[PDB]
Amino acid sequence: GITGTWYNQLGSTFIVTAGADGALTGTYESAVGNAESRYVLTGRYDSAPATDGSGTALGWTVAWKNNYRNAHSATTWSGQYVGGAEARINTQWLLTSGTTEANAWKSTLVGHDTFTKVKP
Amino acid sequence: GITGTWYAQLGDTFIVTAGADGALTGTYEAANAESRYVLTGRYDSAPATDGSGTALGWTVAWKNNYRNAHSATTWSGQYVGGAEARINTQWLLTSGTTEANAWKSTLVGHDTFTKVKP
Amino acid sequence: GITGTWYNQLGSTFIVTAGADGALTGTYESAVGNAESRYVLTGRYDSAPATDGSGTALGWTVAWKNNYRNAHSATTWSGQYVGGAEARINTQWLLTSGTTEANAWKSTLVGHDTFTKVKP
Amino acid sequence: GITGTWYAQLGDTFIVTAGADGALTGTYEAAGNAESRYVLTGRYDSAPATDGSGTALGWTVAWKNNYRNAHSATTWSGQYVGGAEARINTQWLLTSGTTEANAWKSTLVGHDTFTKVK
Ligand SMILES: O=C(CCCC[C@@H]1SC[C@@H]2NC(=O)N[C@@H]21)NNc1c(-c2ccc(S(=O)(=O)N3CCOCC3)cc2)cccc1-c1ccc(S(=O)(=O)N2CCOCC2)cc1
Ligand SMILES: O=C(CCCC[C@@H]1SC[C@@H]2NC(=O)N[C@@H]21)NNc1c(-c2ccc(S(=O)(=O)N3CCOCC3)cc2)cccc1-c1ccc(S(=O)(=O)N2CCOCC2)cc1
Repeated sequence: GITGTWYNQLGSTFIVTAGADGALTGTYESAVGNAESRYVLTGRYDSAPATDGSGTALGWTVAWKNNYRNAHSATTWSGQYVGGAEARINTQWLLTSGTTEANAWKSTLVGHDTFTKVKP
Repeated sequence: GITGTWYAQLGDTFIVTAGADGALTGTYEAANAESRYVLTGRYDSAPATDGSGTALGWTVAWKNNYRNAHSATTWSGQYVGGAEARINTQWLLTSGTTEANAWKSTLVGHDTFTKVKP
Repeated sequence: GITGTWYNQLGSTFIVTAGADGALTGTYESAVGNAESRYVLTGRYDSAPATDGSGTALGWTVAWKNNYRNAHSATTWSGQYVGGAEARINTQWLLTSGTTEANAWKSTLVGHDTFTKVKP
Repeated sequence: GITGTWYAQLGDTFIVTAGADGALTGTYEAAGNAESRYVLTGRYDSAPATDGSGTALGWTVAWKNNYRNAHSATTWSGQYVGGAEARINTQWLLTSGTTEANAWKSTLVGHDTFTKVK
């Protein structure tokens, strides 16, 4: 039930396909949705989750380069998918920017996004 | 110079292919086939040319043909080239949990990789 | 506006006093609030925040030892206070357990708590 | 063994008193001029496990003193390991006061190891 279009609290969108082999592929974009704001995503998920009501673990990465813009950074999301009527993906993320060695200490931001299949 | 074999302080190994397009693809070895896992990620395939590192990230879901930990790790970091190339990362390891345990679902840490085995 | 009794989304309670010198002192407890579940906190906050509508930075620590229990761990919350008739403290936290060197890699949990002055 | 002067890899220094009760109190210096010194306060486990495990601890610095105000605070969470080469291994979170619109980028994360050796 991971496959589909998800929306987070910031208005960002990501469309993902979950493969039988554990692959996650798709696109991550802004609320705008313009070509300039769409980025490739790739990740993995647990294709054989526990049958005890636990969430499904997964992660993905977006490097913030496309054919229009380059922010010289990449975000990874790590979290879990919870299925059902109100399916959700709860994540924490790390956004690392390319930096000089001198600035490396301030290279990585941390936050949390929750995605639903519904747009507020 | 990202493509190749990388070793962490713990002795984890991963071998990765960096596609011209920004793709990272390879395997992560937790130390044997039993301990080999698929990894995929992304990197900046056009980094700044000012001495800045190259941003990247990847994910491993800890399931293979032998074991399933019902968890996934993502590493976020940057590649620094040179005579002593390195990948400096921080990571998030999320386990699949019940809702009641979701507060303790995620570990955080850091890994530095080099192309030299210790 | 930081001084007072706050509740997060787990039901945990923390009572804090914010001193003029930037000190945070008080107690962190469970929803029940019995003696066995109360722990000392101490932290710091920006006693002269920006006057541009920005939050107030702060942080605090609880070591999970009191005179009843000892978890051999400590949590730090890093976040900001946002004033309002609906004031809130948005935080991320790190919970580190004492470990052997072998297990140090899995010593630290990360998460996020939001506190309000109303029970959930 | 926590009480003393500690040095990070970046050359930050901090001087801390560990109270019998679990209190950490002291100062954190960036550069060691007055302009660069800040108050720290935290907590540590004053009755650690006696099984080779580290001692859990954490502390906070709000980056305001009589000279500068960065409108931010860092918390370090980690553990003390004693010995001939005592160390404090930490991860940290640095949160800046921000507008709501920028709150998503309010927090940096990283890691610091401290030793009592300059
Ligand atoms: O790194 C970024 C933003 C990308 C990270 C979004 C994060 S990932 C986790 C969190 N969850 C989300 O969904 N969004 C956020 N900086 N912005 C630049 C971009 C860029 C702009 C828009 C988009 S988007 O597709 O419309 N979308 C926005 C909403 O979030 C999802 C993505 C994507 C990328 C491209 C090039 C450059 C930048 C950039 C970065 C920093 C600065 S700056 O403010 O630091 N600047 C002024 C100060 O001096 C230095 C330069 C300026 C431009
Ligand atoms: O240590 C904890 C959790 C304390 C941190 C709460 C976190 S701080 C961030 C987050 N925000 C919150 O408001 N609460 C959570 N509880 N358990 C205690 C233990 C203990 C810990 C682990 C295990 S175990 O994992 O099961 N283990 C044995 C079995 O094999 C696997 C390993 C066992 C025991 C030891 C001593 C004390 C505690 C404890 C319990 C409750 C509280 S509380 O009632 O004061 N309260 C819990 C929930 O709200 C926060 C405080 C505080 C400490």
